[PDB]
Amino acid sequence: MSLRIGVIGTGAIGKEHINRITNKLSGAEIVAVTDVNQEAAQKVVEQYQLNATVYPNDDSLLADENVDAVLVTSWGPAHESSVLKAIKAQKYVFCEVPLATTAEGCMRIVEEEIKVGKRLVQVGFMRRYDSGYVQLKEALDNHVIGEPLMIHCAHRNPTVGDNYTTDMAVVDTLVHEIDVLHWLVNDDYESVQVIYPKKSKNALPHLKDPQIVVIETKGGIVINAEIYVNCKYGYDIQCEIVGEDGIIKLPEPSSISLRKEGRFSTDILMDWQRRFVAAYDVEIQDFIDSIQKKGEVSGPTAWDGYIAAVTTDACVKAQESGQKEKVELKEKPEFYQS
Amino acid sequence: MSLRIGVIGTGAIGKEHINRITNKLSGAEIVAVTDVNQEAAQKVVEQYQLNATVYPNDDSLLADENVDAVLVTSWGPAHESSVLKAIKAQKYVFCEVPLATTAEGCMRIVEEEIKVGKRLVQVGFMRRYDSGYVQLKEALDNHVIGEPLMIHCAHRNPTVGDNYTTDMAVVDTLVHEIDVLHWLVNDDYESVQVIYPKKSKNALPHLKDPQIVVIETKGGIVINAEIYVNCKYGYDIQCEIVGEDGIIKLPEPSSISLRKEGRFSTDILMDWQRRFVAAYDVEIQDFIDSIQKKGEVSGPTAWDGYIAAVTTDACVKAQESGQKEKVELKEKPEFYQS
Amino acid sequence: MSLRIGVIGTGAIGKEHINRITNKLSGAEIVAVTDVNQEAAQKVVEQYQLNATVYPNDDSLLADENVDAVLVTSWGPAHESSVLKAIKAQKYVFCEVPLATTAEGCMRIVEEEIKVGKRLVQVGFMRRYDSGYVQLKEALDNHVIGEPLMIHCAHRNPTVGDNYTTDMAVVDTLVHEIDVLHWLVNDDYESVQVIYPKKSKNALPHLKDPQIVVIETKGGIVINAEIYVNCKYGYDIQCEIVGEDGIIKLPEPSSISLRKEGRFSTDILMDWQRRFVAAYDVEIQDFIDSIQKKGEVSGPTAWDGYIAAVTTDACVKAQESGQKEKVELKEKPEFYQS
Amino acid sequence: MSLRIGVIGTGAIGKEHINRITNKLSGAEIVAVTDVNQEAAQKVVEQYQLNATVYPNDDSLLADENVDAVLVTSWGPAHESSVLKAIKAQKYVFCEVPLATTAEGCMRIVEEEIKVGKRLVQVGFMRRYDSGYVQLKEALDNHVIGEPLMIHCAHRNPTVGDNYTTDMAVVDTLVHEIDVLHWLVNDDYESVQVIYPKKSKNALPHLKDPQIVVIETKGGIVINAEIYVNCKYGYDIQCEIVGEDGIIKLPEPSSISLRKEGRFSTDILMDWQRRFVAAYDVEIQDFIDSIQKKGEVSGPTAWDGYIAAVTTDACVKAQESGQKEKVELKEKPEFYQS
Repeated sequence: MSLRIGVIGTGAIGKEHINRITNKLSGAEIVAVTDVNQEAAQKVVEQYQLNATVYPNDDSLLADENVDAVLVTSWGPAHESSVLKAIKAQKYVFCEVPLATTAEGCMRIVEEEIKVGKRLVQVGFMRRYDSGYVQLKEALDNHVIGEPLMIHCAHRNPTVGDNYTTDMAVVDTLVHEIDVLHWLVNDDYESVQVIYPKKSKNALPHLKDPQIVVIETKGGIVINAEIYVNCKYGYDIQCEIVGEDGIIKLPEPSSISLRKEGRFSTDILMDWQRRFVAAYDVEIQDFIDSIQKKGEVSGPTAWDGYIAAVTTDACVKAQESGQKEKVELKEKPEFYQS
Repeated sequence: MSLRIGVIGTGAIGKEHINRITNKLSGAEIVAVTDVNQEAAQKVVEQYQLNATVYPNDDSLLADENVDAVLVTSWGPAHESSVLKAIKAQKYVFCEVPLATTAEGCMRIVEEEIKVGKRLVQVGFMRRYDSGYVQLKEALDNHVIGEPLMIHCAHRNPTVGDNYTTDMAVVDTLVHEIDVLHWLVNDDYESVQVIYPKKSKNALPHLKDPQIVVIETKGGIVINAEIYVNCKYGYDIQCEIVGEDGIIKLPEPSSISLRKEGRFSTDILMDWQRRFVAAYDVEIQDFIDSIQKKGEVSGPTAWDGYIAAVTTDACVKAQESGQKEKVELKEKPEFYQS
Repeated sequence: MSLRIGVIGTGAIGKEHINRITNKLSGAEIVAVTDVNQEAAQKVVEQYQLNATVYPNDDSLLADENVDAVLVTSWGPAHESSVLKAIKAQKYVFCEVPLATTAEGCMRIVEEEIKVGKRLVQVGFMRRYDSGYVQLKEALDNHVIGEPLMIHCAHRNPTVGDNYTTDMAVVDTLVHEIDVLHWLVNDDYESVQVIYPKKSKNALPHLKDPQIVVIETKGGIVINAEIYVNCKYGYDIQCEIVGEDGIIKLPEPSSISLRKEGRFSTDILMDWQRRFVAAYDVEIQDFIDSIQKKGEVSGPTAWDGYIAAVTTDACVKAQESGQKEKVELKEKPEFYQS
Repeated sequence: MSLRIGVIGTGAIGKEHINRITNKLSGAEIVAVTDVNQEAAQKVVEQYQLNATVYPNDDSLLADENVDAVLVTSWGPAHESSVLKAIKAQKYVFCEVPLATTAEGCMRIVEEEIKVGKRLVQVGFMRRYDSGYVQLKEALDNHVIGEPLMIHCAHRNPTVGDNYTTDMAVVDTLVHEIDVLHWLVNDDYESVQVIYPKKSKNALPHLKDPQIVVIETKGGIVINAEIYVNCKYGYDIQCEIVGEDGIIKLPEPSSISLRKEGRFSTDILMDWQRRFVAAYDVEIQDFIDSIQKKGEVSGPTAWDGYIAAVTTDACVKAQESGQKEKVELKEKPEFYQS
C-alpha cells in the first residue's frame, strides 16, 4: 500500500518534492494539496497530473482520513503552525527547514511530539543523507581518527541577490552546517563568535560578506566556519575534521578531469541546486520507508530543529555584538536519544 | 498508469531488478514472473511481496495482455529466445547482457525489430548511464578536446573464482568497455589484437591474466584496454581519452580522504557490485520513462548488442590466434541512426 | 672570487649550513669558525675537511680581514650579540631564526643597520624560497584571486619531546607562518587571539596542544592558524588563501601515488627535516649570489625579524590572557621598503 | 681540490652545463673548452667569466694534463669520437645523449672502457635523477607492488617545428623513456612494435603524430608508450607501473591549486626545459661527487647508451615496417653489473 501524502505549500520547494515523489521515488502518492493561493495549488495538481484533492487550508487537508503523512513546504514562518496541527492530527510530518523560527516555537513542537510516544516529525536537513557526509559519519563512528578536535568548514556561493542580508548568512545558509556538524561528532554547541574579514568587492554595500563563525562544542571541539556568499568562482562546500590521530575530508562532487591549455582541472558547480540533488531523493525515500517499516520516522528530529533554531539565534546575536555568545540548550530528552 | 512489467528469469540479476522496480523507482509494477524453476519464481513473489502471477514459461507470460513490458534476466544463452518472443508479442523488452551469444543471433533480433517500426529493445549496458561516462560523453559532444585520437582504459578486479576462464575476460568483463567506447566516440571498431604480459602470481594456472586488448576504430582511434582480474588491490575502472587538443578522464568513485600514519588516501572499492549501483537504477528508470513519454525505448539498442557480440567474438579469436583480427560489422541500419 | 664565510656557532644547524656551502652550493668557502666550545669547532673543521681558522670568539673571527660574511648559527639567545658585532665590523650576515629574542633587540639591530646605507642582514626564514610559496607569491602579485580576504593554514608535527612547552608552539613553530604570511599578502598584523580546543591524548599533561591562533592584519585579512604538534600522522604544512574571486593553495610535497589494498594514496613526510631541504639550499645561494652581484643581501630582512619578534611576543601574551592582543609595530622604515 | 673539467662543444647544451658547474654546483671548475667554431668557444669563456684555456680541438684539450674530466656536448653524431679519445686519454667523461649513433659505435666505446678496469663514462640520461623516478625505483626495489607486469607511459609536447620528423619521436624524444624503463624494472627489451592512430590536425603533413610504441621485455613486461608531440595543452610526462598487487605512478610537477571561474586546477608546464631542471643539476653533481669519493663514475653507463642505441634503431625499423621487430642485445658484461 502506497503512503498517502498531503502537501502543505505548493511553491517551488513543494513542487520539487511533489515531482520526486510522483516521478522518481517508490512507495508513496500525493493525494492532497493546499496552498495559501488556491489557484496555485490547483495549477500544480494539473501540472503534475495528480489524482489529488485541493483543500482550502491545512486543517481541512489534515482532517482527510485518507491522508497518512504531510510535507510542510509553506512559507518559512508558517511551518510551525502546520507541524503542530499535524502532530495533533497524529500524522507523520516532513518539515522543510526551519522547523520553527524561534527556540520557543521548536519547544512547543517538541513538547507535543514527546506525548505521542513515537517519532512523527522529520526535519529537512538533507545533508545527513549526502554520500560524502555519510562516509564522514562512518569514519567517525569507527574511530578512524580518534577524538575529533577541530573542524574547518566553508559554505561558498558565487553571488547573491540584492535582498540577501547579513543575518541570512547564518539563518538560511550556515543552518545546514549547524545541523550537520553536531550530528557528525555527537557533541552539542556551547558558544559562537563572529569575525568579519575585510568586505569583498563582490558584496553589496549593506551585506557583511565574507564572515567567519567560530563555534565551540561542550566537549571542546573548535569549529571555524567560513561563509562567503559572493565568492564568484562557484558553489562550494568544504569540511575537514581534524582528530587526534588523523584527518578526514569531504570529497569534491564527482567530475571528469581535463588537461587543456596549460591546466589540469575538474569542474566546480555553479548552481547550488546541483549539489545535493541525490540527498533530497534519499531523505524523502527514508521518510517513506521508515514509516512503512517501523511506523515512525528516522531522520533529523524535532530536537535537531530546536538545536538549529537556538544556535542560529545565537549566531545572529554574535553578528551584532561582536562578542562570544552562549548557546543555551535544554537537556536532550530521552525521547530523542539514539 | 504504472507500466506493468513481467520478469523472465528470477535469479540474482532478476531479483535485483525486481527490488529496484518495487522498492526504489517510479512508474512501474511487477505483475508477472517466470523462471525455469517455478519454485524459485514463487519464492521470489513471496520474498518481495509482489501482486504477481507466476507463469510456467515465457510464452504464457507474454500472452498475458496485462503485461506491457518484460525484463529478460534469464540464463545468458537463453536471452535471445525470449527477446524474439517479446518482439513478436509486441512488448517492450529490457535485455540483460548479452542480447544474444552470436552475431547471427543478434541479427535475428535486429531483423525482427526493424519490422516493428519503433524501438522495443533496450540492452543492459548500464555504463552509459553512469554520471562519469555521461560527463565524458558531454565533453566529447561539445568538442572540448577536438578529435579523439587514443583511449587508455583498464578493467581491474581483485580476484576471480576457479571457474573464471581466459575467454571470460572479454566475453563477461571487457564487453562493457566494448559497448561504452564506440558510443563515446561515435566510431565503429575495425580490428582487435590481444597481447599477454607475464602471468600474475595471483592468477590460477589455467587463466591468462592480465591481458591487453588493442582495438582500432574505422576512423583511426587506437584503444589499449588492460584487463587484470586478479589485481588484488580493488575493483577499478579507468578510462582516459586523448584528443587533439586535450585529455579527459573518468573520475574515481567519490570518497572522503584520510591523512593517517604517513599516508594521504582515498578508498578504492573492493566489491564490483558497489561501482555502478546508481547506473542500474537510472537505466531502468529510463526504460520506464521513455516508454511512458515516447512509446518507445531509448537506451543501448539491439544494434549495440550486435556490435558487442561481433566484437567479443573477434577478441576471443585474437586471444587464440595472437594475430590482429578484423571486426566485421554490417552497416548500421537507418532504424538505429540517431 | 669565492665569498669567504665565517661561521659563528658550530652545532647541528651550523654544521648543516657548512655542509651545504662546502659540498652543495656555488661561489663561497668556509674560511673561519668559532663555537663557545672550541673543541667542537675544531672537530667540525676536521669533520668537513675545511681550510679554516678556529677562533676563540666572534670578535676575533670578525677582526679577520679575510672574512667577507658570517653565518650566525649559535644558541638562539646569543644571535643578537653577534649580529650587532657583524654590522659594526661591516660584514654581511645571515642570521638563523630568531634575529633577536625581543622586539627591542631587533630594534637595536635595525637602528644600526639603517646607518650602513645598504642591507647587511638576511634572516633565515627559508619558507620564502620554497617553490610552493614562491608560486603562491607569484599568483598574488599577479592578482589572480583579487584581494586576499582570509587565510587558512596549519603546522602539524607527529610528536614532540618532553621539553616542548606551550609557548614554543608559537616561538619555535608558528614563527615561520608568522614571517611568510605577511610577506605573501603585503599586509601587517594588527591583532592575535589564541583558542584552545580539547587537549589531544597525544600531548603531555603540561602542553596545550592543539591550538588555534587567529591573526588579523591591518587591512582586514583574517588568518586562522592551526598548530598541532602531536598529530601522529606526519609532518604537514597547509596554507590556503581565499581571495575575492578565487582560492590558491600550497601543494603537497611531491610523491608517487600508490593503489594497494583498497587505498589510493600518496606519502606524507614524517620528518620535518625533509620538508624544506631545497629552500635552505636556495636561501643560502641567494645570500651568496646577491652579495656578489649587488653588494648587498636580498632575503628576509632585519625588519622581518622585528615583525616576527613582536608578533611572537603578542601570541605568547594571548596564550596566557585568553584575550585578543594588539600587535604593536613601529612604522616600516623606507630603508626596508621594496 | 676542485675537479678540473674541460668542455667539448659549447653550444646551448654545453653552455647550460658550464653555467650549472660554474654558478650552481659544488666541487668542480671549467678549466678548458673547445668548439668546432673557435670564436664561439672564446665568446663562452668571456660570457661566463671562466679562467679557461680555449683549445682548437678535443685532442689538444685532452692532452692538457690539468684536465681531469670532460663533458661531451658537441653535435650528436660527433659524440662517439670524443668519448673514445677521452677513454684513451684515461679521463672521466660525461656524454650527453646519445653515446653514439649506432649500436656498433656504442660497442666500440664499451670494448675500450672495459679495458680500463673502472668506469669512466656516464651518459646524460637525467631522468634517473628526477625525484619522482627515484621514488618509483625505491618502491620497486622494495617490492611494494610485487612483480611489475605492465607499464603505461606518455611523452607529450605542445608543438614541434617544421624540421621535426617521424623518426625523431623515437630517436630524440622516446629515447629517455627507453633508458628509464629498463632501469626501473631491471629487465631488458625483447621486441618493439609501432602503431599509428589517426593523425592529429596539429601535426604537419610530413609527420606521423601521435604514435604508440609497444615494447615487451625479456621477462614479459608489456609497455605501451604514447608519443604525442603536438598535443597543444602542455609538456607532459606520465608513467604508471602496474604490478601484481598494486600500481605506482609518477607525480605531476608541483603546483599550487586554483579555484576560479568554475574550475579547480593545477598548472601544466608548457616548456620542456622546465621539467627536469633539478635532475640535470643532480646528475652532474653525482658525476663530480662519485669521481671525488670513488675514483669512478656512477650514473647511466656506456652499456645503457648501447641499449638505447639498439632499441632506438629497432623502433625506427618498426616505424617503417609496421611489424614487431626484435631488439637484439648482446649479453650485459660483468663490468656493468651492479
